[PDB]
Amino acid sequence: MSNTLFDDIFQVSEVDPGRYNKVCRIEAASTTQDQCKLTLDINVELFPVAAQDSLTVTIASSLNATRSWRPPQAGDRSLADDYDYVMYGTAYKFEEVSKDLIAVYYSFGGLLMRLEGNYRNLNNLQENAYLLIRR
Amino acid sequence: TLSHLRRTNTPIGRDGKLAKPRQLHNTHWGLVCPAETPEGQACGLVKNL
Amino acid sequence: MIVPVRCFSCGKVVGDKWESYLNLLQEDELDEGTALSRLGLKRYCCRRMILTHVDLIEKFLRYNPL
Amino acid sequence: DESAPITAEDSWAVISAFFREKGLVSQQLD
Amino acid sequence: EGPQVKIREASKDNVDFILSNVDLAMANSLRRVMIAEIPTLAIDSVEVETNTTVLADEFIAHRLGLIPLQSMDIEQLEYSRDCFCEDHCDKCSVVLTLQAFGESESTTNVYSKDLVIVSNLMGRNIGHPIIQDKEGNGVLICKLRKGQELKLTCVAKKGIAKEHAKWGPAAAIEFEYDPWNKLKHTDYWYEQDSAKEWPQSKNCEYEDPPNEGDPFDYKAQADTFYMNVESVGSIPVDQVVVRGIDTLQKKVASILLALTQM
Amino acid sequence: MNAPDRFELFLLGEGESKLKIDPDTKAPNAVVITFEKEDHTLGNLIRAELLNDRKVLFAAYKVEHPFFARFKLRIQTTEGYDPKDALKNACNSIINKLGALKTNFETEWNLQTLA
Amino acid sequence: RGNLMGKRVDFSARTVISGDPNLELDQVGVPKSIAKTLTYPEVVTPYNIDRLTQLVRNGPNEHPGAKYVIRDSGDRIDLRYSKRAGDIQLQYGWKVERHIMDNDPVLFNRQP
Amino acid sequence: TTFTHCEIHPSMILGVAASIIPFPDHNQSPRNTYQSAMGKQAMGVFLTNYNVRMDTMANILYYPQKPLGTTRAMEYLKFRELPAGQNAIVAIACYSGY
Amino acid sequence: CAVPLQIVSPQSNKPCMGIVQDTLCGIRKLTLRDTFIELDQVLNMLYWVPDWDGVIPTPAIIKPKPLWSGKQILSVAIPNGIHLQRFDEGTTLLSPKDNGMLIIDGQIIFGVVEKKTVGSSNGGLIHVVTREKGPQVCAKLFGNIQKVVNFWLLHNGFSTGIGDTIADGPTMREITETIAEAKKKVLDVTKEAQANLLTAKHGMTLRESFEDNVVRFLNEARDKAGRLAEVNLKDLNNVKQMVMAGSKGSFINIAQMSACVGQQSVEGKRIAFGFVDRTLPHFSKDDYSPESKGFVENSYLRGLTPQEFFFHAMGGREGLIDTAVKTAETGYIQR
Amino acid sequence: TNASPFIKRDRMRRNFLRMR
Amino acid sequence: ASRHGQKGTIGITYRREDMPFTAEGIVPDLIINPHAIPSRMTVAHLIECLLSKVAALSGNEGDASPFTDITVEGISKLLREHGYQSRGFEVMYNGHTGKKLMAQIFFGPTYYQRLRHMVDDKIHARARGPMQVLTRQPVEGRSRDGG
Ligand SMILES: [Zn+2]
Ligand SMILES: [Zn+2]
Repeated sequence: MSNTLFDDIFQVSEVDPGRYNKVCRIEAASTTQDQCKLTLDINVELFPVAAQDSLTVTIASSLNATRSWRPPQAGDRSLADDYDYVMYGTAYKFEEVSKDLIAVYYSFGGLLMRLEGNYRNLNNLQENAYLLIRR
Repeated sequence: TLSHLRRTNTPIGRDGKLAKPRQLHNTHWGLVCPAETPEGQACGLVKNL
Repeated sequence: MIVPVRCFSCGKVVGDKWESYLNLLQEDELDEGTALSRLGLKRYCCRRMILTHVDLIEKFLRYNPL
Repeated sequence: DESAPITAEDSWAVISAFFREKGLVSQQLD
Repeated sequence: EGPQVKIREASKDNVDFILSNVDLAMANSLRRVMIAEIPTLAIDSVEVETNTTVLADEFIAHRLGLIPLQSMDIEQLEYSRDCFCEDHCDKCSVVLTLQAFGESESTTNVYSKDLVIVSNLMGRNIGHPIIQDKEGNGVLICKLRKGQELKLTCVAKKGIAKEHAKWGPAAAIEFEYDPWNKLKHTDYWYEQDSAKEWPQSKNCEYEDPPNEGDPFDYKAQADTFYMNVESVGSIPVDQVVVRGIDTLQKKVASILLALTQM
Repeated sequence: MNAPDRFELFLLGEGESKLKIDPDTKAPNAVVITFEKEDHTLGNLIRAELLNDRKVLFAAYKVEHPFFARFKLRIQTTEGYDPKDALKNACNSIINKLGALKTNFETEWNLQTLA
Repeated sequence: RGNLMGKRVDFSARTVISGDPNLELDQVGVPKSIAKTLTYPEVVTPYNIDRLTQLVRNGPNEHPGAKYVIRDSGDRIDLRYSKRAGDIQLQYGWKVERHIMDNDPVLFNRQP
Repeated sequence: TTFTHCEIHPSMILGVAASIIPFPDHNQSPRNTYQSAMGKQAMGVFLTNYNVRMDTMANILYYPQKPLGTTRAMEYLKFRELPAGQNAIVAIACYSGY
Repeated sequence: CAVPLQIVSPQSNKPCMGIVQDTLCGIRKLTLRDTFIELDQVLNMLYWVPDWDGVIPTPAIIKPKPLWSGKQILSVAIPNGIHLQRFDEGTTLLSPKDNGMLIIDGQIIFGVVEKKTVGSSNGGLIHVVTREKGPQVCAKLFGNIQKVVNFWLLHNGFSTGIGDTIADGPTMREITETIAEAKKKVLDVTKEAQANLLTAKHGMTLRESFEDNVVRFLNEARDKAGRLAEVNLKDLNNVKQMVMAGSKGSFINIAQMSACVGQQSVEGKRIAFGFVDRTLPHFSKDDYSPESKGFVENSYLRGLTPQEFFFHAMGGREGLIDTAVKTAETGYIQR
Repeated sequence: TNASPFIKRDRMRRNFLRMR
Repeated sequence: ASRHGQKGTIGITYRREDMPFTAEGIVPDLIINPHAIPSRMTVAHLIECLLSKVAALSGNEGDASPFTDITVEGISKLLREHGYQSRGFEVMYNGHTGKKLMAQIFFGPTYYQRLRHMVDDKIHARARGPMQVLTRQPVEGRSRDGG
């Protein structure tokens, strides 16, 4: 029941410092969907990044309203939790540009991102989501 | 005490002007302290050598 | 006045080396810094106590009451 | 030399002699 | 066995050592009990028979209050609050007498060895004044000349350090962990360089430099402590460490038995 | 003066225990305990070691105001398992660990002993 | 001016403040000597009877404390001497004076 | 280059309490004004004969220390001999309550 | 006459209450993007809020460790259903300069808490919650955010020092040459006056135009110096953190203390010819140089000359006497 | 430079005892 | 008050078991708010504290000397070679738990003094006391228990 709703390989152009010491900024393009564009905020130190790095993103609707959070309970969790960068937040706003390219801006607590793409224009997400990034 | 021995005091009146000697003047150099003034209704009246 | 007891900063026993700290000026002609070195308070927290105490009890007691 | 000029440090002795002569309450006393 | 301990240096009066395979709360509680709950004996109540000096009487009292005493057998006696009696029985307190005279032409001194044991000492090594110098002298009290008399009746009861610093044995502490910022719990202030604008720890050599380029160790945890405790000398330093351990354990055992009563 | 008295540092109050338990209604199996006449000495240690065991769920403690030598503590755990037995197990773990510390320190200071 | 549009008063306090970050806005911190000194009249109902009786038994000293009692007529019995201390039954329709227990409403001033 | 006179020292334009202000250039002038107003209300010691010299008001502390900082002038004001307050170890921290 | 219906002053058509200096500085510390927090803190603050629902918020970021933002934990203390927009000069929904403020459903999304949003203002947060929700829940709002910022600021710790004040040496010599070229242009204008060929600007007199010129040149020198000092000053400078955090001090305060003072004066004119032909008896005759009248060259930190000390005392004493007369006059007219 | 942060007096009294 | 006009009063007193403390355990005597500093513009207090610390470590007494050449650079280099921080900041610990503190603290010896307006002459309260015969109002004066 808990599924990915968008998943592709994305290639970063470069990284901005943003005069901080634990966070930075990423912007990336798809290999496949040339219409689609990615930008993303990131804890820079705890997963280091570089230019020309291929990365993979994931919607992760849930992991199969949630209750109070459980301490991670080290037994096997057959969920969408076996990548590296796992990240949870909230959507707030939908945007329509060029009459074709939909745009939504989620959040992550104190982190922001910009996302494009016009094929999945109902399959895209809705109020909150997770995120999964590999390697 | 060694402050209070060297005190000076003028009479002026009730309200007075301001360019008149309520405020300090350049002539005061080397003679009277430009900081040790009392505060409250008589600042620039009492002054200390 | 009296050199006090048990430093506010550290708290060890202070004033054992007091008249010691006296007699290392007169009959030794000894500079105070090496004099405090040999006196042996390796912190400064007690070094200041004897550095800024001023005797008053001599000027007190050289009255003759009663 | 004794006939040398006077460094800015030196004038405290002049202040010493002046106060040992006059005293602080000299105005009232005089 | 768990909390391994290693000595660095020892003397009569200060002990510096190593505490490892322990926890931060354990060390902090050890410090707190080490400054707070070590019962001893000191002078508390004073009876001025007759004063003549140029000092006043409660001044002499507060001056007296900081003189430490011998503190071996302090477990043997009992607190006056728990004692069944009233007004300082020999089981619960000791008695102090001081005498001075104005004999000489020159000024006279009073040292803290001049006070004497008065009542039943009942064989328990208690209440001698501490001498530290080469010359037999407990620290100064008051100065007299030719005409002044002091007769002091004094009573010393138990007391603890937590309500008043009179019964504090510690009067110094030292505390260090991660001298080389590997746990990275805080940065340093700098204006152009973190390194040269700060000095190295004295504890530098017992842990290696942080390898200069490895990623931030995240799952590390606090260990490898550096405790230097310098007591006043009213009671020996081993005795204050083992007794601070003893009063911490009796406190936790008391709250456990109160719980199982409940 | 008739403030509350100075025996509130360490002495027990008459007609009143060292502690009073109290059941919450906010969460399942959630209880708060009132302590008084002590401080962060016991507080920080009992919270940290009860946090270290993982069958229990959540804890924190705080002082209301420094003028009163009292503090509170809030415990819940999963079903069947009980907060009171959990913290009594925690206290046995405490007394065992420190007793090992005491005897190991004693053997270490004796094997130090100069000459 | 000094007697009609302003004058001296009763039930007054005058000290110096310190801050605190743990007390919200509608509270105020009041020292206990002042709470012993002040007073406030109440009435005797079936509702307040037991708490008021207990506070009367508490004497003029212990901090939830009483100082004066008023019966039906012009009655001012003072509790300080009061050798019949543990004996008054405190009938209805009466007035007692007590110290400031907590969350009482209280008006504040600062000059000017 | 046509002088006829020089002052003894520029520090000596001040007054009595103005001597006690440490580094009195290195602040703002109304702070010097409140300091000169404040210093008259300080306790400490006033004379030495006070065991005999009766008066209505008298305020004597216990342990008076000469200040660690000083200027040259209050040596001549005898303030080193008879000080006002004592030194302490102060902190600058917003320590969360008070 | 209780507080919670006196939150907005009727007299000033805006709320006049407010969270104030220390908690204001601490909440500016907390709201920053770059910081985070750990379990042992966030658990303790969550127990510290008195009306907490018994529910922890979710982890913001999960991967080795639960962590949270200060915005995430403050969103617990903000009660629900409250909405604000700031949108000033950056704020393109993906804020690079991180100004602005926007809250949906009582939860922080982004932005930097600052007195010009969270203190007393016309579109104040306090104004919003009092006007909408009901004017006594705001009392507990002050209690919540005050207690939370206090307890987090305890284990954080914050202070300042002289290392805030002193700055870079090349910038110091840039301040020096800026003042020097200002003095050079002043000297050029005085030479033009002394050769009697001038504009003699319309309206006022020749001397008045000369005074207007030299005052404008020296004020431009002062605030250009202050702009250079402030833009050099670092981002970990704690008093810069204080002032753009709000509560106390200003750009003028920092520049005044750190670079220069500017010419002290009484009633607009600079320090008058008290003695004959000159200002003070310590210079040669008949001068209008910035030293002569006494434009203040130095900052606080390097010290003063006694002449500048004297002029500083002059301007201060003028401020004190005007205050001590105006208080009696304003009391009479108010009554 | 020496810049004179602190100064001595009786050492100079002695230097003038040898000078005179 | 200070030697620069920092009057006020005393909030509370704790004890050393939760006072902030350093590596050498030099517990403070008193702690105030930094927000006095960038509003009252009192640099002279800070330079007094720094010179006081270098005087305490040196053994020499200090100097103020209103119009002279003693600078922060000479003070900094002297205290630096005495083996501390070049400006007066300091590593410091939590009072309660003893975790590391984020910022650092300018902290050291300074000269204070005691005023006259103590609290016991100013605490005053009254209810239903003496009457003035001219006006039937509460009488004046803290001495005769006024209002
Ligand atoms: Zn010490
Ligand atoms: Zn007994």
